[PDB]
Amino acid sequence: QIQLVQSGPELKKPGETVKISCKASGYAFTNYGVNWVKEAPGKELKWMGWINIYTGEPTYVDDFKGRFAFSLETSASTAYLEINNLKNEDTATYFCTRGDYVNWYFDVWGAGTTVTVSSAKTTPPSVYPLAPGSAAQTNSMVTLGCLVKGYFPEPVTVTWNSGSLSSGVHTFPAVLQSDLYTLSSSVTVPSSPRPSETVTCNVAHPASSTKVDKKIVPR
Amino acid sequence: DVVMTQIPLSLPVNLGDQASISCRSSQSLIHSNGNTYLHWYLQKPGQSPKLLMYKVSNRFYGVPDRFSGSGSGTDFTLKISRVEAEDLGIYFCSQSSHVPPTFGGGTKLEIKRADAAPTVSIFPPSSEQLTSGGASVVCFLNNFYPKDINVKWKIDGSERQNGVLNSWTDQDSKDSTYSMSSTLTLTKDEYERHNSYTCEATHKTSTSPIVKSFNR
Ligand SMILES: C[C@]12CCC(=O)C[C@H]1CC[C@@H]1[C@@H]2CC[C@]2(C)C(=O)CC[C@@H]12
Repeated sequence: QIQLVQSGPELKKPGETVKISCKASGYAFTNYGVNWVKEAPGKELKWMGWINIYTGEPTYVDDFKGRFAFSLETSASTAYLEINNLKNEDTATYFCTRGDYVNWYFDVWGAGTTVTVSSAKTTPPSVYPLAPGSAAQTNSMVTLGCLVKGYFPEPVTVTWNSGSLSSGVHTFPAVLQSDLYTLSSSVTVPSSPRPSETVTCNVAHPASSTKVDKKIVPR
Repeated sequence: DVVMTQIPLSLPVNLGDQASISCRSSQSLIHSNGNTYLHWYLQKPGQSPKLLMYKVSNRFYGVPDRFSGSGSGTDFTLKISRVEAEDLGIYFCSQSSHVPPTFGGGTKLEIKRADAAPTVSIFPPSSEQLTSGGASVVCFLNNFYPKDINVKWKIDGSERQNGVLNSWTDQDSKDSTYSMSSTLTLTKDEYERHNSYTCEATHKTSTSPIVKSFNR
């Protein structure tokens, strides 16, 4: 099962460095090249550069000089990218790929390594109940919500009624306002019974060992 | 360096339909050694890219009889005959004919369906938040099709610009729509010195751009 296996998710402040591993297994390492591509959120996948594994010499894409190192260890069959002295615009997932010398393509891709760079410190969420302020013209459907505010790092996990108000739910992707994360989740109940039946959202935040349950109440 | 340009960015398709993604290069992709290195990838959600086609018209292994590649010089086209649930993903195109390789922004294959309108709902900054001194107002803009929608947060007359965080869901798997949430945030104080808050939502459907307010 010819693989390029990569290390874990990494979370660093500005100014420390990172060393992603990329271990090939099941292929003559020296007959292919290892390429490192970086996917930046919303930005195109930048190829970063290639390392020729016979000769050992890197070929940096010009845009990556200085902080970006490429090194390997052929008994070990491993490839390394070390981004020295990290700065917040680098927060991307890094892929390593073997390139084929004949057709010049990347045919085996590695799983990917996320580097999150933030100066932030681990914050608990503030979970606020969002309920209709006397608001009636929905149809016979009501929409409660939970606003998960200011946490760090990701993820939180919002459920509703401990996993049983499943359809109707819509959790939105975390956007970071001001150093920290903010997210929201909504549920469309049939109003026949609400506020008659309970509706509570449940926010787990593993990185701070915080679970929060808030009953959404008409007021 | 040779900027690869795909268009569309979404391609609404009904499963069963023929689809044709297309890509354009900003230089020729004919190499001195007489060969074109335009390759196509598929990236299904949160995953690796996957070689689909090498040098314009060659399936890679696995890739089914259902896919074609063509074009020359600067223009190329990927084509799926019967599109099926297993091809939905972002298709990107890269070139290795010139140094460094470059990719194109991709076009995501999306399911086609029936225009839906936003079930808009608007909420005032609760008791708990107010006590801490902040105040977020939140509009859920839900279950609509297509994807564009424009949020206009108008607090009285003076509309706010500078405090929005809007977000987005990928196509909802179950009955294929999108939901969005705008969230305006204020300090508690500014907030208690305006009385109206309207979530003016402009989706190509309701020609009275759908407006929902609460006045403090
Ligand atoms: C195209 C090219 C681009 C950049 C370069 O200096 C060499 C050419 C030729 C070899 C290619 C390389 C890209 C990366 C490739 C694809 C590999 O990693 C193996 C063969 C390599």
